[PDB]
Amino acid sequence: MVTIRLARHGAKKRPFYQVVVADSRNARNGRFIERVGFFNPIASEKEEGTRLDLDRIAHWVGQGATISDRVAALIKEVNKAA
Amino acid sequence: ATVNQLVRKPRARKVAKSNVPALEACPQKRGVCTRVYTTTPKKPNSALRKVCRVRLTNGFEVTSYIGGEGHNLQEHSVILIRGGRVKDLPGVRYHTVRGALDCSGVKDRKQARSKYGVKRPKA
Amino acid sequence: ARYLGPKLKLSRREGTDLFLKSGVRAIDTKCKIEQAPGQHGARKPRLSDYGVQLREKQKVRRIYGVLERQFRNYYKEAARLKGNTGENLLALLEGRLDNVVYRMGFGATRAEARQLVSHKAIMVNGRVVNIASYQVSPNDVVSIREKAKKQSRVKAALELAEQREKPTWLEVDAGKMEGTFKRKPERSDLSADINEHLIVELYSK
Amino acid sequence: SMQDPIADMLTRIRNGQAANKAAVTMPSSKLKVAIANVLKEEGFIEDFKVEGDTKPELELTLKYFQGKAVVESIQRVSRPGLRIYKRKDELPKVMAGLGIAVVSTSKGVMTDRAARQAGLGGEIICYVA
Amino acid sequence: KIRTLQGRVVSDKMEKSIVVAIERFVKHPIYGKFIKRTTKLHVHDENNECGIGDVVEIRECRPLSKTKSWTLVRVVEKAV
Amino acid sequence: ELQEKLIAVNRVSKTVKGGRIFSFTALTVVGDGNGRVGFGYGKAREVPAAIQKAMEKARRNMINVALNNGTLQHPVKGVHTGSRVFMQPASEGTGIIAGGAMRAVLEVAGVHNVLAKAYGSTNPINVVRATIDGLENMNSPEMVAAKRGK
RNA sequence: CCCGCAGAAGAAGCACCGGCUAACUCCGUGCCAGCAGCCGCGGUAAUACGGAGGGUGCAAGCGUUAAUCGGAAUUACUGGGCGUAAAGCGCACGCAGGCGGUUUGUUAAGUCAGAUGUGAAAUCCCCGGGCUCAACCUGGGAACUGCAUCUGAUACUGGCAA
RNA sequence: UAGCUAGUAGGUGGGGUAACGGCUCACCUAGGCGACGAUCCCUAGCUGGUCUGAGAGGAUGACCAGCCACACUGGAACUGA
Ligand SMILES: [Mg+2]
Ligand SMILES: [Mg+2]
Ligand SMILES: [Mg+2]
Ligand SMILES: [Mg+2]
Ligand SMILES: [Mg+2]
Ligand SMILES: [Mg+2]
Ligand SMILES: [Mg+2]
Ligand SMILES: [Mg+2]
Ligand SMILES: [Mg+2]
Ligand SMILES: [Mg+2]
Ligand SMILES: [Mg+2]
Ligand SMILES: [Mg+2]
Ligand SMILES: [Mg+2]
Ligand SMILES: [Mg+2]
Ligand SMILES: [Mg+2]
Ligand SMILES: [Mg+2]
Repeated sequence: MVTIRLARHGAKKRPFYQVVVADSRNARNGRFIERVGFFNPIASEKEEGTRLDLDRIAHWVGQGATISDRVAALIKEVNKAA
Repeated sequence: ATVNQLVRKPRARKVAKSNVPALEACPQKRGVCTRVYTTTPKKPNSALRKVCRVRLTNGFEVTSYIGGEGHNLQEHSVILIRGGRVKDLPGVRYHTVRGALDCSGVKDRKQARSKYGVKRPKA
Repeated sequence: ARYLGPKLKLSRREGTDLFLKSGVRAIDTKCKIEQAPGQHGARKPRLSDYGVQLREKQKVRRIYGVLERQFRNYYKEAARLKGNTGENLLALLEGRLDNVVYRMGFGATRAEARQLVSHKAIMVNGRVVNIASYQVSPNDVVSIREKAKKQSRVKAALELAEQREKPTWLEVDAGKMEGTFKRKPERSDLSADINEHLIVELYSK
Repeated sequence: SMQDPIADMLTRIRNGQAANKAAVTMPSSKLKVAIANVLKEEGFIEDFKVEGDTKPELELTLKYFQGKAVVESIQRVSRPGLRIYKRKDELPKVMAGLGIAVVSTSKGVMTDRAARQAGLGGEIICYVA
Repeated sequence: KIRTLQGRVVSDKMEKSIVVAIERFVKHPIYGKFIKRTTKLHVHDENNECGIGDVVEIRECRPLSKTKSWTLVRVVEKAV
Repeated sequence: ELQEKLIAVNRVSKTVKGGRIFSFTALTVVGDGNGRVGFGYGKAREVPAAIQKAMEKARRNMINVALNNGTLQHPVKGVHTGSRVFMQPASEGTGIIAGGAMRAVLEVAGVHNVLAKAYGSTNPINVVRATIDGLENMNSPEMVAAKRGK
């Protein structure tokens, strides 16, 4: 089944995840269906750090995708509306 | 000339015959000293140039130059050779890495020691 | 990485003061400058276009105490950036911290000014920056760390700093030993005796 | 052989011109004309003239400004051996802009300034300057 | 029609084993001159009806044989 | 704005009963920096004698060139003997990039921002020259309308 | 990452200097020993061998070899040549092939226009953002010069007609 | 290397596969390919892209990603979505 998860395109000791929709069987940083956000866990308090096109994530889940454990947290950490 | 012509038979780029079959593009090759000659150079020059015919790891037998002043290399010595002709000695197209394998470095050299393979003398 | 060698020798070969003993005395002499950079310096270097073209960039280089690799990369950056390649090059060369430290008087010569940088005796917008090539941008604010303030060097430093024509693109205290890179120096600031277009040519072919 | 008249035009001109020849004539055709047009309308010749009926005869009046000829260079570009076609964005400009390039389009034989403004492109018959 | 092809017959002499030539001009990718690059296609035509020399209109179907993926649609002209 | 430079200086031999008698040649360029350039040759049994004798020849034998700002209007081709040259306006990046030899004529002649290149034989006497003629033939970015207009 | 501690304390090498090519002298040697990317250096004053002093270039690298493209317009499509330098078949006829005068009609394949879809992300490039700088990381554009479908335009080319 | 081809090319029916299909069979037709380079021989995983070049090009296919293919060699199928 398709899933939404974090690819780790970071850089030794300073990760920076892409969040993607893809065939759950493929490699973490492998073939994917569409990108749907990102997640800098070293965002720093300055500005940005977890942009996340919700209305797509919505589409796929609607089409049966599962979500990660971490991503799930990000969606319920983005709050959702504000 | 003609467009048609080029169409039928495209322009072809001549391929590059190497000047040093150190086989397969290799930085250098190991080999064993078949003979340790010393012959004399071509037209203008006149000398007793040291060389050595060398059976290479890859089968090629090749005559290689021995750079420097004085060397201890005899039959059966195992050496390393690199690209580098010697115009004077037609036929010679490779040099021998002084201070490699059984090849000694040049005795006493002070200038340009890394060529000729000489340790930084205990200053 | 740092030149490190007898430094007047340089100016002598370049034929001009590169301000590397900068400190006290001026208009050299008490040195020998000019007529014998070596054992054949007495001789006239009737020299190629390549030679003149070489020594110019060499001069500029010996000046900011930059080695070839970095200098090349300056040049490349310059060229990338729109504007007169040669001017941009000069710009970049000034944006160097170490330079904008000697240039605010905090250091006798750029060499000294740099020792300060590497010895964590400077702070941009508050924070310590100890890397000589830290590029400094408009409105920046380079101060001396409280720790070791008005200590030896930095005094006389800020002193004859005023003997010098004295900048314009940067306003600078002297009590606090802070100061503000106000704007990127224009062509017309600095120069006269330096010929970009040559050292653009050297690196063109 | 006759095979490429349009070059023959371009040439009978180029030549006569270099021969400070007043006029110059040749077998005519729908096509020769449309170009003789652009050539006049862009002021590289005085005026043309087609005098016949069964065996038409294009005739061009040449120009000379200073002492020179006005047409400083006239070359084919497309040709039977090798046709050239350019899209609008890929149309060529002669002498940076001075002088012109004759291009035939689905809306007739016009200059490059022209076809460019017309937003289209076609076969680039010849260059002139 | 989701596209169609024209092309001249070339070979009619076989129980529905019709083969049609298709002729395009194409800019030489290297020397700019335009040349004729032909295509042959094995096309089905139930109850054999076209004839050598016929121009014909053609459409791409599924496999009617290791060779055939095209049935004909219409005929155009004859007795060349 | 005197502005002059020599491009090449060369030795040549004559050969007589008593041996080779040698001599030098000079190839120069002079321009005002605002159009107008000329080259001179002039040879002489010694070097300064030759370069001088050249600079002079170059003072006359000077043509002028319809610039357009610090650059050229349209791209131009030039060609004399074995030398065949080509140069282009170049909406000045910085500009002035060419084979020191026609950079010379370019530089002095006042063009400020071209890119140029020499094909065929790099023989100076014939490139600096294919380049002069090259600029010469180049026509006025408006006296093309003079040409036409009518 | 931050603070204290000691003492310049533990930290400079490699190639080159006849021309091309930035950098010159002495001593040894004497067509020897040897150098050499190319030219070419060595037989008594060698800036070219080897050593030294001096210098030039690069720097935790520096040289040598190997390897691709560049300069090479030296396979020339852009962009070349064949009287005498490499190059016109000893001559002709001619199949395929290429090319083909001039007019009108028609066709719309070539050609041209527009629209739509597609051209994975990364990479490259532009403007930013984050690691003391940088390399590195990252936002967003731009670009992917292509391909296909549809509809159009008919001057040129191709087809059909006369 | 100038000719190649008998399941060969097509048809009809039976069988077969998850599926169209000479996939297979039987029978019939005599076709199918080919100088716009088949056949034969030599070499080779393809691409995104990578280096170089002003471009056009040239050269290349490590590291990252996409596709294919292989799992001591040859041949087989079983289980199973
Ligand atoms: Mg370094
Ligand atoms: Mg020199
Ligand atoms: Mg040496
Ligand atoms: Mg001596
Ligand atoms: Mg080339
Ligand atoms: Mg040639
Ligand atoms: Mg001949
Ligand atoms: Mg003949
Ligand atoms: Mg016609
Ligand atoms: Mg992409
Ligand atoms: Mg930053
Ligand atoms: Mg027609
Ligand atoms: Mg069946
Ligand atoms: Mg090129
Ligand atoms: Mg197996
Ligand atoms: Mg099963």
